[PDB]
Amino acid sequence: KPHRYRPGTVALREIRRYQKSTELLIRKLPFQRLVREIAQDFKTDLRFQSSAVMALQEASEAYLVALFEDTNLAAIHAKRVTIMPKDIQLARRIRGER
Amino acid sequence: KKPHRYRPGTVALREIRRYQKSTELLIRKLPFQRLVREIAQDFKTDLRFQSSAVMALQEASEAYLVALFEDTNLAAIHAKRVTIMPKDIQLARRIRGE
Amino acid sequence: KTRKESYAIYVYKVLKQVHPDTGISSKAMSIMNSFVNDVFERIAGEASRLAHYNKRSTITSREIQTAVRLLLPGELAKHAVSEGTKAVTKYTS
Amino acid sequence: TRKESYAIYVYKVLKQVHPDTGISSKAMSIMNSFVNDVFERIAGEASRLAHYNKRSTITSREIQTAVRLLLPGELAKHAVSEGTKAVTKYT
Amino acid sequence: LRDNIQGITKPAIRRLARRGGVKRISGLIYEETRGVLKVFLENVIRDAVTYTEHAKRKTVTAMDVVYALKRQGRTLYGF
Amino acid sequence: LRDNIQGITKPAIRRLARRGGVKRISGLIYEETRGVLKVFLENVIRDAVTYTEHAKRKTVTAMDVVYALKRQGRTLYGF
Amino acid sequence: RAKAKTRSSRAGLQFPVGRVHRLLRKGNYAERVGAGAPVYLAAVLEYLTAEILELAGNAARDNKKTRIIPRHLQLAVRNDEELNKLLGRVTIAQGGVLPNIQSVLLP
Amino acid sequence: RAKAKTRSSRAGLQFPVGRVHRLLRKGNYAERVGAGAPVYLAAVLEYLTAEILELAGNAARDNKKTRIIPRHLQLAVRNDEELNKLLGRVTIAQGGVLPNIQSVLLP
DNA sequence: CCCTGGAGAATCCCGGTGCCGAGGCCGCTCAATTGGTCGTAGACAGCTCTAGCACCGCTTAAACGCACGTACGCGC
Repeated sequence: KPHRYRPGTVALREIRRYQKSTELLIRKLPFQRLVREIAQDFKTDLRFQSSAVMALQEASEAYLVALFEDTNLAAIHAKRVTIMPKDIQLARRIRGER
Repeated sequence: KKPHRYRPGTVALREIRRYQKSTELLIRKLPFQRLVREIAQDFKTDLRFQSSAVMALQEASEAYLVALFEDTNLAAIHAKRVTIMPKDIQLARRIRGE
Repeated sequence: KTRKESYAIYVYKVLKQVHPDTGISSKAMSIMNSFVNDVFERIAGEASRLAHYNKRSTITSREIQTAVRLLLPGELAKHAVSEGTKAVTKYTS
Repeated sequence: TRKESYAIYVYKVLKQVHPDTGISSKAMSIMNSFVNDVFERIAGEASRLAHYNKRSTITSREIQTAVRLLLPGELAKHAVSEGTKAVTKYT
Repeated sequence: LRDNIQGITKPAIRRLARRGGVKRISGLIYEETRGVLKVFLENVIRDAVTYTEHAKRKTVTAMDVVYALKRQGRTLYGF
Repeated sequence: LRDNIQGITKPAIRRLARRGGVKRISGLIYEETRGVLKVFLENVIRDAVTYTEHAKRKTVTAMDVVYALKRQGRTLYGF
Repeated sequence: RAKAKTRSSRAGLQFPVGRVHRLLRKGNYAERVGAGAPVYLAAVLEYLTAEILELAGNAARDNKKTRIIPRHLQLAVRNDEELNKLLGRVTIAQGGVLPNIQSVLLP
Repeated sequence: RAKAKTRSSRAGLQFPVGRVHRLLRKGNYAERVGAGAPVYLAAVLEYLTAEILELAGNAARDNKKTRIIPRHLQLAVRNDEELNKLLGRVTIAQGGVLPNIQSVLLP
């Protein structure tokens, strides 16, 4: 029989692992090409340095991690453990973003 | 004979409408002014405040608390509730960064 | 007495040029003066920062143009650029 | 060309408290960015403070006022005491 | 001056929540709101104290209150 | 360059929430997370575009992104 | 010398160009201030003032009022989504907030 | 021309007083800059640098590391309460967040 | 238990007072305006050379998808 970890045990293990390790969670090129297509709407002949994409990626993830922390706290506030899109919308509204 | 006996909530909604379109300062002047003096007396004694200085503090504190209450109220419907809680404020301040 | 710098009258001429039938109270006048003053430091502070980042000593028309693009968002900016551009061309001519 | 940085000065500060620990280049860049970012906040607040009272100069009191305005809690008082001790030793 | 934190009365906190569109207000909200207002006032007035002390003035003006609110991203128009 | 919003894959969004302490992730979270990431990127990169345009440069530097994030109160250390 | 025509009329503007230039010089921003910078600054401030006042006048006409009151200015700022994001961190005295009610809060 | 002794040594400091004074002059902050203003600024910067490095070294010792890495700096800033509020609006690269889990998320 | 008629009370439209803050006028004076004059930041032209852009092997950890069930969102 398989070990069959209960739902939450591996999720907690990823929580412990990623909160002490500073490896970059989103991949470089899939995030890099997203910058190019976003900046293409503003400038067609535009270039980005390797550190320029690097600076954008860590800032975006730390904003997303901080948003996920506020999204998670809203779930326990709403008697839940699963994050919801309406929890995200509440997080942006309280922070004044949207 | 029978009293009118308005149910809870309806007059509160009426008070919401009568005060959202209103302009006058909800907090009384002297109780807020006396609170300013005792707070300032812990930082510096023999300190005075101008009448417009207390007026400027009063509107800013009301608008900050009203905006906090809107985030407090919007968290209640997010938590499937209509009554705000002390923990609802604590979630709002944490998400706002306070 | 002492002349205190304010935009009390200049907001009034703007109001009549877009709405010649309404007035404005002094409390709303001070808010508009505060609004004009607060935006003034934000653009000038952004323009001062923009010149400092490029190691440039003067603030030109492009400095304000970049400052209002950074601060004013979206369609509100593009009219401000359009109104700003038409002001410089009229001033130079 | 020559690039202005705070790499060496932080290193001497590091050995003055823990001579047994080093620093990395990525940590140095964050430390250089931290000191630079705080520099503009205090100088910017001091520039605003001088502008408010029509003051054409920035003194030690200008920096002192920006410290208690920015740094919260006991951190400001320790920074004020450290600056006061440095001012007395300098003057 | 003591026990002035009760100057912000329960209907006053109730009226403030009515401006924010709050349906119902719990009994423990008023104590928490008073503490939040006390913390917020303890930051703005202290910042205004340093602004007033920097000007060699003994009375806090409304202009220093504006600067105290502006530096924390809560700028107030109309003074 | 099209359909690059899907480059932020589902495990990549999953790893972000695990760093944030999220235990359970809904299936509609990834689409919402992509939207708020697109909105956040459409502000910072556009701000860096104006910084790069004003600097008489055709390549966006990390230094321009530093001021772009700083002006929105999101200053980044380490560039 | 010649006639002392103002720079606001030369640029077709109402806001004072010279006042903006003087505050830019005395505000400790840069060593020098360009010629077109106060003209650009005056146009941006004038358009922002005109857009707010026009929306405030529309709000004043909504509640059949002739005189602009600070409630009208607050209503004008928050209703416009461009002004709302620009003045998101801005407190307006004697303005209140938007009179809206949540959908589930209605009777 | 007497002996050239730096103002940092006169004030018992390691941060450069003259460099701080120079950036204040060309930073377009004020028309004049006092003598004690760079002394006070460098002393505050020295104390903030020393306090952050002190907590970073303590965090490095907790992780059995004798070199300061950006994770240690992030842990040092967020653990200390006044540093957390001061740098609340500050993003730190290669630092992550604190390894904390909510009570109800525990098994 | 749900649909509909009548009446209690807070709110909305309207006539009269007036008053006190807002609109308009007079100086006039100090800050905006005119002309000249240089030090000098800045736009422009040529060199370059160091880093980004585009394509290629590859391999391998990262990612899409399907089967299953039990913690959990949601209805009452």
